[PDB]
Amino acid sequence: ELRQALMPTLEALYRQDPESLPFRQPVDPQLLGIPDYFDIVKNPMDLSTIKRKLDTGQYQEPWQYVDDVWLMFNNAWLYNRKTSRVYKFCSKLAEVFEQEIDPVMQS
Ligand SMILES: CC(=O)N1CCc2[nH]nc(Nc3ccccc3)c2C1
Repeated sequence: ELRQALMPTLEALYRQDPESLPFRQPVDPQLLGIPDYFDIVKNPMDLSTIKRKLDTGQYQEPWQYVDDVWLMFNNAWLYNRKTSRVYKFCSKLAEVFEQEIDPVMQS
């Protein structure tokens, strides 16, 4: 529905390699060895969760989807250092999103 207008913006994020790679599944702190992650990031989000919410009709307005996208970005800028790989990958996704979402959010 509105799913149809938003889906391409989400595909644009997925298509970034390798920059989407830290963002494809939920952060798995046990596996990565980062036990402080849930102390810092109170509300985790990732592409796989946004894609499920999108497919199951959980975004009723466009701002709800944009909110989860930026929750994913803001979480990563918070947790990771400015000098870090994952922080820089997040910056690239945010550039790509700005480009894709703007004309969609006009139409
Ligand atoms: C998104 C985020 O804030 N993560 C916590 C730190 C971190 N370190 N490494 C990752 N995940 C990752 C990095 C490169 C490739 C695949 C997964 C992550 C995920």
